[PDB]
Amino acid sequence: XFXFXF
Amino acid sequence: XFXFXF
Amino acid sequence: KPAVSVLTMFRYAGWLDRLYMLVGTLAAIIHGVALPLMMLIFGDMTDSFASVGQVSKQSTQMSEADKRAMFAKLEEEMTTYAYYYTGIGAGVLIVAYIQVSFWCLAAGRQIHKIRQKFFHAIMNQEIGWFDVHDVGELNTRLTDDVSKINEGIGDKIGMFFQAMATFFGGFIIGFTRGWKLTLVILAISPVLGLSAGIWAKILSSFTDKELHAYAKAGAVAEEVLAAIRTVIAFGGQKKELERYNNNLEEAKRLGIKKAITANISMGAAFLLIYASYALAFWYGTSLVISKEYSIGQVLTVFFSVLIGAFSVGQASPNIEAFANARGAAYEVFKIIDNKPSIDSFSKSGHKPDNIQGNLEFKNIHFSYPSRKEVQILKGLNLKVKSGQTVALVGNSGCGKSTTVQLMQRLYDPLDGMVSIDGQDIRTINVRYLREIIGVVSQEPVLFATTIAENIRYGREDVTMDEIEKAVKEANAYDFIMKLPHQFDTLVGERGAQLSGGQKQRIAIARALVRNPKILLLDEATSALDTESEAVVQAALDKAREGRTTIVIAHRLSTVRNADVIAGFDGGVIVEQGNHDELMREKGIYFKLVMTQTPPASFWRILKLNSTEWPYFVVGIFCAIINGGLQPAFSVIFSKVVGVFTNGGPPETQRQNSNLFSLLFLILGIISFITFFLQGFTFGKAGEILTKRLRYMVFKSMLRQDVSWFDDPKNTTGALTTRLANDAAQVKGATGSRLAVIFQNIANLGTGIIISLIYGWQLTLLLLAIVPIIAIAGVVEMKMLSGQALKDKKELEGSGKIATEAIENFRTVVSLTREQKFETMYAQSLQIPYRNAMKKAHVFGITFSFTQAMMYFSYAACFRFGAYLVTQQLMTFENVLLVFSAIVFGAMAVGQVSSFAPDYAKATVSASHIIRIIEKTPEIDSYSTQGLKPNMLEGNVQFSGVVFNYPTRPSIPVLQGLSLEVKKGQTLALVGSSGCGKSTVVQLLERFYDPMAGSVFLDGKEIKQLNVQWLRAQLGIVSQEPILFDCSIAENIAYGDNSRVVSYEEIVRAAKEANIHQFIDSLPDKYNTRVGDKGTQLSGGQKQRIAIARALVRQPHILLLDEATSALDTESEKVVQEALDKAREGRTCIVIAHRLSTIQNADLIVVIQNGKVKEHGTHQQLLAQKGIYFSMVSVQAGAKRSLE
Repeated sequence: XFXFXF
Repeated sequence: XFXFXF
Repeated sequence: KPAVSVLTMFRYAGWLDRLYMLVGTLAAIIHGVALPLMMLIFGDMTDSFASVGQVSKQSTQMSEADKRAMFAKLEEEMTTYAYYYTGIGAGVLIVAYIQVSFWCLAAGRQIHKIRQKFFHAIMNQEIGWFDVHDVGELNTRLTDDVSKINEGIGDKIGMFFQAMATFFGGFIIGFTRGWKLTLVILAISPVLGLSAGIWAKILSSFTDKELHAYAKAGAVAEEVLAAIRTVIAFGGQKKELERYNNNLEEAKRLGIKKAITANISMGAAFLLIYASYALAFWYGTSLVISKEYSIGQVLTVFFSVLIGAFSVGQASPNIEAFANARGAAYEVFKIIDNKPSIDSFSKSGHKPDNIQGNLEFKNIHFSYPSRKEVQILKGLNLKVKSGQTVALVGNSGCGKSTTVQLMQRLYDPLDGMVSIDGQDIRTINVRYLREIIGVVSQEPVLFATTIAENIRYGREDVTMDEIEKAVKEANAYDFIMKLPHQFDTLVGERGAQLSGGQKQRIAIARALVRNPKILLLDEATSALDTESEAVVQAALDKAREGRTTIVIAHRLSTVRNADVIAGFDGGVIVEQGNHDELMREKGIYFKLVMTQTPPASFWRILKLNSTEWPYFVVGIFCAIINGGLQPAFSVIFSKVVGVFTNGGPPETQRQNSNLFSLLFLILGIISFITFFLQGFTFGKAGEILTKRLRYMVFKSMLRQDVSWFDDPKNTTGALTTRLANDAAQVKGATGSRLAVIFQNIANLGTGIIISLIYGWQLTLLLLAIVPIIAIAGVVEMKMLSGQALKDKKELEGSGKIATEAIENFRTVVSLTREQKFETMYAQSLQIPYRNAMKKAHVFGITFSFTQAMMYFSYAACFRFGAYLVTQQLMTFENVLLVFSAIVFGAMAVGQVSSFAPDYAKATVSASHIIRIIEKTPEIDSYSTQGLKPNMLEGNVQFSGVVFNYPTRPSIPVLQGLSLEVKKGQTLALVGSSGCGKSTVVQLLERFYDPMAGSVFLDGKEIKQLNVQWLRAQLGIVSQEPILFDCSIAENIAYGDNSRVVSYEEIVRAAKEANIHQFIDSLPDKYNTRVGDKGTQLSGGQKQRIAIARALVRQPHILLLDEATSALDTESEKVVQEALDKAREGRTCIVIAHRLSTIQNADLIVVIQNGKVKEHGTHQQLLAQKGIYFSMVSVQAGAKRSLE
């Protein structure tokens, strides 16, 4: 969700 | 609301 | 730069405001703390699945037994956690609303007061204060700076404290859950901050460089499009296009270089982020294997600290917001705190009754606030008796008006005193003083509202009866009554523009309603038509007789009846007395008496860059691979924690976490290759078409004829701007944005495929939630702009009445009724105020709704992820994967909404750029058609020509003009005035085709002739020749294109033009640069060069257009010598304004109203007695007179 993928 | 800031 | 104390800025906030701010910032800090607590629980969830994940896989013996304890633990735990999340949601909802609403309320409430107080302060200023300041800047300062202050004290503070709270809270939780990972996550922070710095330093430097490249081409473009007629005449279009093309050729190279570097930088930054991010997590795992940290704790501290870290970067902008606001508030408050000497909003001083109006000026020295530079009034003495009327007269300096200026106490005198009746003027109240004095000014002004209201600006309390009597006593009743709407008719700058005398009469009526004891008339009769002057003079005389009066004007018709006349010299009063006395005095008065006796949305735009089939497929394939690479970052992170949660026997774990953490980076490095690619392919593709477009735009701009360049709609600047912008804009739409969109749809697509195939209905659920919060996010921004636009429209009205008030201010102070504009301004503001109250109500709801929806969504996530899904054989590791994948698909989709306006702007900009190309002229220089005659000898036939300029089809320049000139003889052209003389030269160049009639040269009609070949045979020389920046030899070689001119040839031409004195004298000689870049020359040299390029072409027709126009002394002589030597071997048409130099001409032709009036040799026109004789006599009388 930050900036990779979570 | 995950990990950046939302 | 100057700032304001934090406390003084808020001085208008009290009671409820401070309360709102307190509860607001409180709720803000709560809202802030809320998020990192969310990540705290998230570690507790992992621990729950971790405890069961280990034990579930640790059995490998019993099955059913694991269906009891595990499911119960998950039951209670997941229910607890879900309950908590649901708990957080309501909290963030409430506190969000409280925060934004309260802060916006406070902001509005304050800014209202700021505006009112500020305008009041503006109005309260003395005139001396205005004299030194720009009103426009002041009004714009009002409207803009108050808005800055608004932005400063607004919800931005709440956001700031909230961010600081997430910062502290995040680092608090981070530290308390453990020190090591936090310090390790702090260890990377300098490395990240540096990578962002390299990101910044490159932009500031290269953005300037990018502007510099087009400034070199733009110079060519500008000088060319400025020289358009010259380049058209000499037909050097291909050359200019070539130069511009070369400059573009350089520009694109610089562009692709910048693209390469930028892409490399971005890629490297992304790599560092990937590397550090993965590294910290690897260390995390290394700490979990040691059983030093729980697997969930790692996540908690990790995310909490990174949150806390970014919070700073997210916080910083709100500092600058509050910072700017103080700076803006400084100059604003400066005027509000400023207390003047004069006031006039004050209630103080005496208000005398039964004023007889005995006025005296005693020893008054004064200067306006130009101060020591000039002192206009040196001493003074004047009296005017009660009921009398004094008239002031003077030659210049307008010291006359100064008395009227001082009598209103607009300024206090330097030394001396103005005394109304017995009392000093300064002892009596200002407002009352202004009210007992009526004023009529040279230029009258009418505020925009009904006539009655303008008459009502004399006194607020009045009835239409008094208005009627007032205008009737001013004899303005008739003229206005004849007008429609009666008293309700409109006046102002906009609409119903009336005669000056009428406006003056209305002004006198307005002044007459004031029923003043004192009357001041300054040049009210002056600057007006003589007929209405008497009409208004009647009023002016009727306005007196109840009053004492001081009158000033240039009209000595109105002075005679004055009781006393007063002359001034150098600020010194000299002559005073009745008319006969002053005429007997034979002084200044007598002296003056004797002296005066379109959208375009197409893939057509893309069809142009279809020139490159490759460079796109590469970027899209690469960006789709990147789009397929993006969710892979999630799949690992899922299985990293997934396998670690699903681990079972520990022995195999530490070996796997090393295989993922490796791979975790492997997708990173490969991201460098793909990111750099899709940026580079799209970049290089961007710079090339920018060359193609601008090359195609510029080219077609040289196709258009003079008709299009004369248009007021198209000017050099506007053309260069239109040239730069559109080409700059289309690049953005075909550029990175598209690649990112494809990357994001590919991202969400691969993500949703994986998520959908893994989670059954786990993903289908999210896909119900996510598009809603995204769309809920977009609709919020729509309401924000809607309320923004509507608010701009309402304050636009209040700022309009403000501009009206402070622009005409020197008048309103004279009429007082500033309180009127105060009240009107307030009433104008009242509507935006109630609007700002609703704004806070809305801003809070839309914000809290979008926050709550994201927290509630996060509840439904793990709730469905747990329970129904986890009670089934479906697993946690997949849940964690799906959330990641989907939510990132969403955050990637957000960039679709963010990038929306670029295409629109680029569409509007791509609209013009196709139209400009597809537009065709009447006369195109490019056509290869036309005769190209073989015969050298030129004649010229003008027959019955009628011409009106396309720009001004009202007054015709040429009507039925008819000329003829044989070869090798000069045609002199004389005219009363106008472009008629030049229009011949313009038409022979065929800049225009005439409305009716026709023109021939060899007997062929030029209309059917080849334009280029036609223009190639002409020797045009203008008034002020423009020379492009380049070697003078290149300026001379410009005379002949399609072929390179020889040195000895431009030498011969330079010899024929007598410029050789200069060229051999210069250090660089023929290589010297001219055009103001490298050298400066006077008009003579420039003209001689123009002659050189004219006759290097070896034309059969020389055209000299007022060549000697700007010139002097011997320069005219030598240039005329050159021009004279230039002709006599060729056909020629000379319109020059020196008729002494036309005395030798084969044919002289007098133009009249477009028709040839007189024509013949000099001695024939001289034998005749008529226009030409007068033309010659008048200017010939000058040379004889100069002796």
